[PDB]
Amino acid sequence: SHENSNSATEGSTINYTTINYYKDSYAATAGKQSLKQDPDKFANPVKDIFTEMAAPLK
Amino acid sequence: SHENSNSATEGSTINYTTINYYKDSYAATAGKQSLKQDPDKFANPVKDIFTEMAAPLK
Amino acid sequence: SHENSNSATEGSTINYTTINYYKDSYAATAGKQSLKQDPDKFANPVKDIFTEMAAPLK
Amino acid sequence: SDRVAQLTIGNSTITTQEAANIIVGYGEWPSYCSDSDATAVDKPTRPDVSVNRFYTLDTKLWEKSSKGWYWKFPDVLTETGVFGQNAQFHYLYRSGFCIHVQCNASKFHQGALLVAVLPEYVIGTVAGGTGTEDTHPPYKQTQPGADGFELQHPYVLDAGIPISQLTVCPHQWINLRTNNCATIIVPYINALPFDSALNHCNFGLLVVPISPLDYDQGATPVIPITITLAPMCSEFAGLRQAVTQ
Amino acid sequence: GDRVADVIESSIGDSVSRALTHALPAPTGQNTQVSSHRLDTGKVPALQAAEIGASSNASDESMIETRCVLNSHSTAETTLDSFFSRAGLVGEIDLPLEGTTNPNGYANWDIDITGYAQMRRKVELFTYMRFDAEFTFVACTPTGEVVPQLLQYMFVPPGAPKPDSRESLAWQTATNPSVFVKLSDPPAQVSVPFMSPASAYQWFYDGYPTFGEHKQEKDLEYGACPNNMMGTFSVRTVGTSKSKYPLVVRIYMRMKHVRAWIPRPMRNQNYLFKANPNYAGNSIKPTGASRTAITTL
Amino acid sequence: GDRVADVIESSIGDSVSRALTHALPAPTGQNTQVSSHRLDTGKVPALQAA
Ligand SMILES: CCO/N=C/c1ccc(OCC[C@@H](C)CCN2CCN(c3ccnc(C(N)=O)c3)C2=O)cc1
Repeated sequence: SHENSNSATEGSTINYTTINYYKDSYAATAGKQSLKQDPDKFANPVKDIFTEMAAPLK
Repeated sequence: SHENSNSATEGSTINYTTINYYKDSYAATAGKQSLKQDPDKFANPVKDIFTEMAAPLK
Repeated sequence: SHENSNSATEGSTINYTTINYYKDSYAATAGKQSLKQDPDKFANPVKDIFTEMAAPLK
Repeated sequence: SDRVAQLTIGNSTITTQEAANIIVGYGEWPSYCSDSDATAVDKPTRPDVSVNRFYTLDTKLWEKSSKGWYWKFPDVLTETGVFGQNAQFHYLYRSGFCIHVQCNASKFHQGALLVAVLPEYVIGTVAGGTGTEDTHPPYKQTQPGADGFELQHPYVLDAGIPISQLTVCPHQWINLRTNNCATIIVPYINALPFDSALNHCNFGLLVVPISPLDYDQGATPVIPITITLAPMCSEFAGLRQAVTQ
Repeated sequence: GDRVADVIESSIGDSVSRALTHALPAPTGQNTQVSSHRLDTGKVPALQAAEIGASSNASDESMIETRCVLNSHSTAETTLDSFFSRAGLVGEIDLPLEGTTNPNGYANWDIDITGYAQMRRKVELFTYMRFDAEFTFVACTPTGEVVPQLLQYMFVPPGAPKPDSRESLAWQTATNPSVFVKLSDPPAQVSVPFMSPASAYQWFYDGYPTFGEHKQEKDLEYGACPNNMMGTFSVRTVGTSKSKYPLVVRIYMRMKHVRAWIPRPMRNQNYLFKANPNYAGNSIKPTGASRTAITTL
Repeated sequence: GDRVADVIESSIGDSVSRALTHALPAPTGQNTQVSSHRLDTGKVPALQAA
C-alpha cells in the first residue's frame, strides 16, 4: 500500500505488522510489536560493570 | 498470514485447515481435523500382543 | 478450496461449476449442469435397433 | 509362557503361575519428566531402588456378599517405607505404578473380580437420600489410606457413573477358573508435570466382584484378595520439612 | 563424572515415554474381504480370554463366509471437533425489575458450564480437555421481546474487582475486555482462548486445593480445582438510572480446536449440583430400560 | 464374465478330489532294522491316542 507515513511509531527500533484500509497509517491496527528487551538500562546502569562471581566492591 | 500461535491445538499430532481474519489464531474456525485413529491404546493395551488365530492363553 | 466432498452430486456423470464459502460442499450454489442427454434410454430401449428407412417389422 | 510371570524391581520379586498377560495403561510405559514438560527449576531427587519396589499393603476377604473396594494412589503409600518419607518431605512428586492384585482359590471355586484403574476418581455422596441435601464425602472416604474403603453402591461406583463401562479404563479380570492375579502398569496421569502426593490422588484402583464368589460347603471359605504395588520412576522436588497433610 | 557400573548402565532419567501403540489414518470404515470355509485345528479366532483386559480380535471374515465389500463410509463426523463444536446452552442470567435476585440492574456469573445436563454429560466423557471456545450471548425480555436497551458484558478474571453495583467503578473496564451491545443488535459473539494455568481443564479432580486438616466444615472444598476457575462474567444495563425493561441473557458455548484425554463411564444418574457428582441415593435407577424375563423380549 | 471378487476367488466347481494318501510298491514284507537302547524324554512311540 502506498500511503502516508503519519504513524506515532514511524521510525521505531521495533517493526510492526499491521492492517489498514486508509491512506493515513495511524488509522492502522496495533498489530504485533517486536519482542526486544533491555533491562540493564534500568536494572544495571553502572559505568564499570561487575561480574556475578566477584565481589561488587573490591 | 503472519499471526500469533495461540491456539489450543498448536503443536498437535493432527494438522488442521482453518480460516481467520485476526492476529490471534484461536479466533480461527474449527476447520477439518486429521482422520487418524489408535483404538489399541484402549482396546488392546497388552504388553505381549497375541494373534487372532492362536489361543490368547497358552 | 480444500473442503469436504459431501454434495449430493459428488461423483456424477455431469460436472458442475459452483461457488461456496464453507467447508461443506453441499452449502455451494446450484451452478451450471452438463448439457448431456440420452433420449434412447426411454424413447428407444430396444434390443435390436431398427433403421428409419427399413420397415420396423420384417 | 503367558500364564507364568516374574516381576522383579528393587529388592522384591513376584511370581505367578496363573497370569493373564500384563496391561500397560493407555499403551505407554512410565517415564521421567522431560526438561521441556518440567517447569519447577530445582534439581529433582530420584531415590530409585529404595522407593521403586513392591509394597504389599493390604488384604481383604472376598465373601459371597462382598460389594467391592477401592484404593487411592498415591494415598495408599504416603506413610510407608522410604517412598512415604519422600512424599512427606517434598512438595512435588510424580511416578508410575505397577499394580499386582492377588487372589487364588481352587479348581472348584468360582467368581470373577474386575480390577480397574480410574484416573481422577472423584467420590460422590447420596445427597441425603432425597438429593435435596448437598452433602460431601469426608477425608477418610476420599483418601482412605492403605485399608482402602468399601463401595456402598457399586453399580454407580459411588459417583453416579455406570460400572458396566469401567472397562474403558485399564483393567483385567480375575476369573478364578482362569487366573489368580491381575497386573496393570500405569504411567503418571495428570495435567501437570508434578503435583502434591498429599492433596491429589491421580487415580483410584477398583476391585469389584461382578460374578459372585461361590463354592460348596467343605471347601476353604477364606478367600483373600491381596494388594501389592510398586512405584516406577519416582521423582521428587520442592524439599522442606516433613508434612503428613 | 560417572565410574561405578550400575550408574553408567541405569535408565534413571529416561524422559522418552515408550508407546506400545500408534495412530493410523482411518478416513473410512474398514472394508470386508472375501473368506471361505476353514476347517482347522490349532487356529481358533472365536475363542478369547477376556480376563487379559483386551477386546476381542475376532472379525467377520473369520466367523462367517464373507463377500468383498468396499466400505466408503466416512469417519469424519466422529472427530472431537465434530462432536463438540456445536453451540449449546451453558448459562442463564436474569435481570428483573422487581425481584429477589438481581434487581439492581447488574449481575455476576461465575464461569461454570456444569449447570446444564446436555452439555455437561458430553464433556464429562473425558477427564482432561483443552480447547478454545466461541461464546454467543442472546438477550431479550422474558417473553422473547426485543427492546431498545444497551448492555455491557465484562470478563472479570480472578483477582480483578467484581462490580458491586450498576455504577461501580470497575465498569471503567480499562484493562478487562468488555462488550457493549444492544438487544436490537444480533447476538454478541467472541472467541476465548485456553486460559488455564494447567495444560488442560479437568472435569474431575480427586483432591483438595490446599494443605492442612480437612475437617467436616471444609469438605465442601474436596474436588475444587482452581485451575478450572477462569473468573466472573459480569453484565449490567448501561445507565445511572434503572432500566425500563426486564431482561434475560442466555449464554451459548461452542468449543473448537479440541483435544481430550482419558475417556470415562458416562453419567447414568441425574445431576444435582454443579460442583460434584452427587446423586439421589433413594432413586438410583438402572442405566437403561428393563423387562420381565431374560427369555422374553 | 466374472467381476465380483467372491465369485473370482471361489472354489465352486473344483473337480479334483484332493487325496491325503498314495500307494507305494510293496512286493515284500517290510524289513527290520537294527535298534539299540533309547533312554529319552520327549520321545514316546509307545504312547498313542486311539
Ligand atoms: C466482553 C467479555 O466477554 N467475555 C466472554 C467470556 C466468555 C467465557 C469465558 O470463559 C470460558 C471458560 C470456560 C470455557 C471454562 C469452563 N470450565 C473448564 C473447567 N470447568 C469445570 C471443571 C470441573 N468442575 C467444574 C465445576 N463447576 O464444578 C467446572 C469449567 O466450567 C471468558 C470470557
